[PDB]
Amino acid sequence: EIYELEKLNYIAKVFSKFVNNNSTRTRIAKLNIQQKLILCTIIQSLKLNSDATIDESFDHYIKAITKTDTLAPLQRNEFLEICTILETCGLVSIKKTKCKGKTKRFVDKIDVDLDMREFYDEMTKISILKPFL
Amino acid sequence: LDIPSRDDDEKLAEHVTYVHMHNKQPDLDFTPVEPSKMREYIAYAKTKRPVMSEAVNDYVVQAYIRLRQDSKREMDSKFSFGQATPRTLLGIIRLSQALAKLRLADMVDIDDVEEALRLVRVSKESLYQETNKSKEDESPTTKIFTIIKKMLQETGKNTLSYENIVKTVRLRGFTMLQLSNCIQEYSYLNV
Amino acid sequence: KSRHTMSMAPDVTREEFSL
Amino acid sequence: RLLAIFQAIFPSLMKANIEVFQNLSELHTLKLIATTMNKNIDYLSPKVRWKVNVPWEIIKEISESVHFNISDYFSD
Amino acid sequence: PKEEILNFIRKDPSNTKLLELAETPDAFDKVALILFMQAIFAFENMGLIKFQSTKSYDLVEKCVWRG
Amino acid sequence: VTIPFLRKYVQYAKERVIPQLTQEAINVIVKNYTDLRNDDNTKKSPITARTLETLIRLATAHAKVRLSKTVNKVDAKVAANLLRFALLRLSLISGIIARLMQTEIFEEESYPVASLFERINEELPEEEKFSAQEYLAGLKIMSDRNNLMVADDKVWR
Amino acid sequence: EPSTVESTFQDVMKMGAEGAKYVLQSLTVNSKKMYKLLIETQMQNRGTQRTGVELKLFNHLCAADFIASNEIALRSMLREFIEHKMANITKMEIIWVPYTYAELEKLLKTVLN
Repeated sequence: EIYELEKLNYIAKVFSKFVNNNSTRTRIAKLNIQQKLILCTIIQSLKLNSDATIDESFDHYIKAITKTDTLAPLQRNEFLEICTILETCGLVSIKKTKCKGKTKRFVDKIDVDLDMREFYDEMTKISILKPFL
Repeated sequence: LDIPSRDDDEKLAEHVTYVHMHNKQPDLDFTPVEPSKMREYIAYAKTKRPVMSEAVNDYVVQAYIRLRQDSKREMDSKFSFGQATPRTLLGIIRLSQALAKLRLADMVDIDDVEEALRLVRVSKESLYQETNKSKEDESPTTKIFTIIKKMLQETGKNTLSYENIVKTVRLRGFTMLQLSNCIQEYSYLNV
Repeated sequence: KSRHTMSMAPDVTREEFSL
Repeated sequence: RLLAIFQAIFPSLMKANIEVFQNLSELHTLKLIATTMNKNIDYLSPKVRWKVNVPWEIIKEISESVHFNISDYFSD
Repeated sequence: PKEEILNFIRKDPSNTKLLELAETPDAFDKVALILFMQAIFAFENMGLIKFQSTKSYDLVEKCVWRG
Repeated sequence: VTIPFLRKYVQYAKERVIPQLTQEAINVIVKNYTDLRNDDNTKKSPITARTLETLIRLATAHAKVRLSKTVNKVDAKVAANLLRFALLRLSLISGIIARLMQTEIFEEESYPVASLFERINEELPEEEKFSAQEYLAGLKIMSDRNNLMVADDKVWR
Repeated sequence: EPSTVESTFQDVMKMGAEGAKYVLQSLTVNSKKMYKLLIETQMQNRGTQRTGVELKLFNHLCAADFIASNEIALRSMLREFIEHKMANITKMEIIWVPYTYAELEKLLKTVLN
């Protein structure tokens, strides 16, 4: 019915589409350049495999983007909205995990599913983000 | 830290065995000095007492400052050499003075103290990786972008009329077609 | 502290065991 | 452990344990040695701890009246 | 006694499945584990042994002592 | 079997003949020691370059015991074994097709038969690419094992 | 007496390796093959943790023989074992089967091959 709409070719295409956006549709999932930037920032914070909080990754974003002067960094609430977008497509998951500091404390531990190799393609094509790899 | 490599255990071992063959480590291009007359020249140098040059001071000073600041942001970090002291500065000066002795000259060179700095830093980062990288070579449009970023540091506007930008681009030498292409890309990139 | 753990045991099916 | 120290300091003389546990249940009804755990499953052997709920003066009293001395076992 | 364990298992030829069990070459330690896991089984409701840390059962404690 | 007389044998050598060194034994022992410091590292790392010094000493005394004016390569073999005593097809090409599927040179799971040819002869393997029908049979194994499929012959899904 | 009825209500560890033994008996051929590769590379070196494999080389293998397309699908077709606790993982990135060398090679010779 796609063949109809255009008035087994396209089935490999639709498989590469629906199964894993990582193939090509991740670029759609991270359409905005700030989305890709924040995603690579998460990947950078992954070097500190700790509670990838809003705060941890946010401060990491702040420092790494003061370093790489691509753009004035986003607001706290802005970073919240961006990561929520990233979660809507599901490319990166979050979980309100419990820490025991004061009471049962519920902070966003996130986990990214992407790999730097699947970042190799999707970043080396955009030489503007590459200043941050 | 002796990284167990292959070319070392090749060359070093070969050349020790070559010492067993030829009792002189000096190869085809080498001037080994017998320790007696070596000592003679060394003492002669020791009898010189050169003077500190006035120009290098600032540089020297600045070096210290650098060697200071990093140290703070490296205290708890990996290379835990903690809080380089004024004695480090004084030792650098002394090393420069001794190299000037090796020059047998009474004025320390900027290359002299630079070599001293090279000695003091080669002592560092000799722990792990021992490598770096470079990314900023290409810059065919990113350079324009950084110029724009300095301009934004000045005022910070995403205007729709570019007249100082095009002037500074022409001063930079980059053409106007590439500039307009990049402007297209960044407007589409939403900046 | 190499203790004999019940993992390293000859397991017996429920049928053989029951019978 | 209670049974251990008991059989220790009872003045081989006694090994029967019917009156012993009888009076143990008596105690636990008097809330002198209560259980941190629940009130119904204590009498199994699951995780269950027992603790005295009598202060030290009544201990002095019981010791002197029974003529056994206790100042020994406490040493500091 | 493995010799008596084979004396006793094959002492019942009348059963088929028990006979086929009787020729298993590693039957000694198997039946050992069987008898053990019946005995430690029936010796918990009797109070002697305690299955310390159920879901672990790697060690246990002997509650009673003679004394 | 003379036990004591050997003493007059020993000193004799150390004053009569000396196997200073031989370049072939060098070529042997240096690579031998590279294997040593590359292979047995995980044990205790006794790989200290000092050991190689002994690997000379030892062997060089051996040929003195041998009285041989030269340090034989098999003398070096005896040395390194004394030390060891003291110390103690379609798969790979499928992997290459895998790392070429890593990139988007196929742009797909599909790939032109032209890409097939470009990636059988132009690559490392020379003549390891079988006869036409034979490498097609290899590809058919890879199909029946669910590694590469066939459709729209000019490409292959 | 052997406490017949009383043996019934109570239960011990025999009453896991054999737990997964039936699971693998009901799976897909791709899962069968990937667990076959896992069990080879984890039984090569009781199946101890030293004998396992790293997920880097494991992905390298399951991509060389053309089984796994990437890491996400790999970990997906792995968690079906994990989501029933059918293989162990510690850290190297060791995925080690806590099931005995004997029982593992038994899986090989009986149910896998």
